[PDB]
Amino acid sequence: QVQLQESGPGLVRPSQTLSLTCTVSGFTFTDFYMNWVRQPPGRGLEWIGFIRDKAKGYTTEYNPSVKGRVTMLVDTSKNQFSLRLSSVTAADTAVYYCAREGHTAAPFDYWGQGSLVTVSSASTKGPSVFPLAPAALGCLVKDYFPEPVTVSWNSGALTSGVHTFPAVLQSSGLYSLSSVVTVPSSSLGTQTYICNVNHKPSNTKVDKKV
Amino acid sequence: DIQMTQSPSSLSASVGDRVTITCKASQNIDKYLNWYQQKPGKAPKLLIYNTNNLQTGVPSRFSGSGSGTDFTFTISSLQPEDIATYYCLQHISRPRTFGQGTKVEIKRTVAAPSVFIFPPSDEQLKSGTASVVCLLNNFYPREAKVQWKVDNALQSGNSQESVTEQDSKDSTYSLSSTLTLSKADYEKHKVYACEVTHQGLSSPVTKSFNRGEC
Repeated sequence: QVQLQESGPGLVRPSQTLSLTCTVSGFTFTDFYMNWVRQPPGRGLEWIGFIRDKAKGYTTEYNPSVKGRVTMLVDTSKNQFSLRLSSVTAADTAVYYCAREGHTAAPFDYWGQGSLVTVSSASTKGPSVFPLAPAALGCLVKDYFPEPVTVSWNSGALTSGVHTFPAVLQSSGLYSLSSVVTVPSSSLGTQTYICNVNHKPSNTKVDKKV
Repeated sequence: DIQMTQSPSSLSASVGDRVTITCKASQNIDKYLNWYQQKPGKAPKLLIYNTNNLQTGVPSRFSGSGSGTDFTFTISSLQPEDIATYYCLQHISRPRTFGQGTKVEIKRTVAAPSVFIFPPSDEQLKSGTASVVCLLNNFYPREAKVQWKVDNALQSGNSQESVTEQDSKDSTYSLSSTLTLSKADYEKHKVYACEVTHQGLSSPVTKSFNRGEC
């Protein structure tokens, strides 16, 4: 139907400023309040605030919490919905969501996906995928940072049988998960099984063949 | 702010059982209290809007009750596809607020574990580094202890748990168990097994290997 995909820097140096974009498609701000939502690691959502339609002028009303730092706004010509936080600290870490307050259904009927914004005085790191040979198959997406890393096999086809695990932070101080997907006993001829480890924070792409 | 607190926090009902979550409200709410279901890893979804209104798409075994301050969310009968964490929230005043959250793990019957010890990746072992992964798959409860063994020995401090969220087809956890003994030692040895005891499958079990090469 409708689409709300987020976007933005994945890791951010303290002191610097958080920046995200809700790219919308399937409706208009002219008949809908666009607000955001944040959720730190394993916690509960926290409403940052929203912005109002065309009638009300595109005015904004922040939650008493961040107010003073936040600054939403919208470019109806590029169908976005930018959010900017100044003074990001390890606290403002979560998955920043852009829900679209609707009609009665409100508040929040259409949420984006997710965009993890980690605050760390650290830096990036390209992940390494190691073809894990076998019945079961998997891939080792080893040593990278910041999170999250997303992997999907055969750019579709293979579902029901996949078990992409969480992540663990290695002493290296690096993350390392390993996606695995058991397949039928006989059905591994001279066949394919691409491995699509995606990872935005870095700007890295790898499609290992297990 | 108008503190909103759900209850219970992390419960454990069963399939066919009615799960009933309730969330009081510091102040008054009226009909302004929705509900969301947040499946594992995703984003919130709207399950009920304005005290007792149902969404389009959302099942019928879901439903809201009353309004005022005492609120309650109920599930006719629970299905393995309802292993989410449900949230309540209100929109009368502002800022908006949500409950601390209620997880809801599904209880089933023991599904004794499956292991698939995967020897190292020829090339990872070109880093002076090398990790031997261990995997069980689809079991229950979550209580599973993996015992790593080298040439019938060990040195520990290499293991490392990571298990998944309850499946919504089966309701079975699965956890990998990477042994990252790094290079120069994968060689210095030759049998690195991966024994594994669990609550439902008596007398321990393992998938191992005396390596099988150089």
